[PDB]
Amino acid sequence: DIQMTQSPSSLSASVGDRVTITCRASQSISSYLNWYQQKPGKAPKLLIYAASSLQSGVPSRFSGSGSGTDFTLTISSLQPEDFATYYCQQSYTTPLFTFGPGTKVDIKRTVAAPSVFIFPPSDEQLKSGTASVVCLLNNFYPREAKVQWKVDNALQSGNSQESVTEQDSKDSTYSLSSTLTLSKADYEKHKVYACEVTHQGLSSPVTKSFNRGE
Amino acid sequence: EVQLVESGGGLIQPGGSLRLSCAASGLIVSSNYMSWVRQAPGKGLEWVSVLYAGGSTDYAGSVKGRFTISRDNSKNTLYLQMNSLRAEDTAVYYCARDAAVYGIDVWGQGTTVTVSSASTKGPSVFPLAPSSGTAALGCLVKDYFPEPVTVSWNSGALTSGVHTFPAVLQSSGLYSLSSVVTVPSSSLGTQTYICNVNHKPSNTKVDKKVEPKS
Amino acid sequence: NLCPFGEVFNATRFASVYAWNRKRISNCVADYSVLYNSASFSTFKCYGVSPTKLNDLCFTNVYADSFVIRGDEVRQIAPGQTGKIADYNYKLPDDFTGCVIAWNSNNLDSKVGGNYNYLYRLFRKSNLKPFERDISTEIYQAGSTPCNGVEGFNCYFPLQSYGFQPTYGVGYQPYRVVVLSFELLHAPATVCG
Repeated sequence: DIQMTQSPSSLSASVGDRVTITCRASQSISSYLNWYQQKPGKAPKLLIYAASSLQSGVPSRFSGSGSGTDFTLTISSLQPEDFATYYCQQSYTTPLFTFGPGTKVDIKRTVAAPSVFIFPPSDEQLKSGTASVVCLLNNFYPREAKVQWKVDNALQSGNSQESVTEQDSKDSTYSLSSTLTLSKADYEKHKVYACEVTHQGLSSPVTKSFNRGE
Repeated sequence: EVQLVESGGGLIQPGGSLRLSCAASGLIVSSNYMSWVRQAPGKGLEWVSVLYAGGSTDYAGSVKGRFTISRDNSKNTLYLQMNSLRAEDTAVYYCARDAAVYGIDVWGQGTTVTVSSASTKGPSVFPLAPSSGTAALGCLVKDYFPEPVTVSWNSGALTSGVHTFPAVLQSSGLYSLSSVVTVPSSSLGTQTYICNVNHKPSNTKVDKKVEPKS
Repeated sequence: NLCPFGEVFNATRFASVYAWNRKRISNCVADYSVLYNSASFSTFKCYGVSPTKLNDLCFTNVYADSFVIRGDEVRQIAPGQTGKIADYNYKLPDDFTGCVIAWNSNNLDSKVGGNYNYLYRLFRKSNLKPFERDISTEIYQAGSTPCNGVEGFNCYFPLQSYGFQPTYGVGYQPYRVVVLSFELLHAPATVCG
């Protein structure tokens, strides 16, 4: 079986840039390799077939190249409509095709550190028996950020979920929230709830926190 | 034009059945490799089953035995019978024409299949209270099913700095999102902030006032 | 005289699967254990017969088909198989009687740069019948508007190349296949042991 891989998982570019996505097949597939574009909420769009042929109706700033294990997709001058996610697909073993994992191209922007806020659980929610603690990371770039819950300094593992916005229409930044979900019984046997965030735009990690009941 | 029109998705309980339909216009199903491909939330493209022009079938290992692809040449329509559905069959389902070395050039529009044992349920709306330049506040919209829920702030008079996050699916099978906004600290005493939640599947409408805590 | 199995198994060229070669064996004697006591074949399945008993039997005619396919694809040279080779290039009947002999030909049929001599039909409107041989090279009409010998949308060239180097995976390398068919008719049997 042939496994496909994609160079950088995500890359940033400005309009008018020259962008290069790579793709690698886990075994030589000659030139049976196609490239696809996908924007959120819509179906994929064929860009390149047979490694380097341009699909009908696709702008000529798109082009492919490669044979064997390694392939490249180039966009000569990135247009604003090209910010999207790009997948490769091999057709050596047609019709049992495997897809690459994707490359997201977002909008480059200067680096911006997140504003971090920690939100205790409301006392409404504490009646129902659950406690939700929320960590907000607001208006940061680039998308790579890591959140770490500590409870009374013990790092938490399997009890948090995260969500991130699309890149802002006018900031070009991201915002992220992380939610720690505890039982009320468990919530109340501990004192210090803390949010440790690390991001490229911060000197050293930032920590917001609160003491339960203060 | 050439178009693959899909239909038949929806909610279904685990163990249920569902029949997807793909009506072709501009190509002959009987003459093509017709594939079903699905894409789970936040994942990539996965091949499901295929219908050779000659009549052979093949299926993904994970659906082998529960799904059966077929067609009706009179109606020029591709089908997929989905029996014994599990939670992980939840994905957007695409029909597509596989032209092999020439690429998967014709894609359907998507039809969404949610397999769940959750009861439909209106959300709880808890306040993410501001604490002690700029303050952040918000609403936790917890435990609603199915999707989706819409949020706004002071009935649409408040749109600057608003972030409504994508919903997450909790281990309980209910969804949950938060919506935050950044406003000037100085307005906390004076300005009223109310979030307006709407969940049409359960005919639930909530407004919740977010104050500083005492 | 005995049977020219050496001029089919050891022949310099082999055919593409879509245009598979066939040889009609007649009025000779054939030692088959010399084939199964060669130890040089990766595949040697016999159907409706046992290879050892084979030198004891007589047939009116024996047919040797031969062609190249890919490794994962020898699975399809069996009764009751589906896939682009067995559907669209070479089909065995459900009641086949004979032997499917395959071996690794990566040493001879896969050169650097590409061995684009070996082809296979990739597009066909319907499944082959057993022992059918499709050689047409028409443009394939995937739509309702005819192609008129021009490649383009809905208009595909039906054969595609393998591209075999001597540097590959496992079942993506070239295999030479020989299918022996045993026919017994109400006619003087001419191939014996």
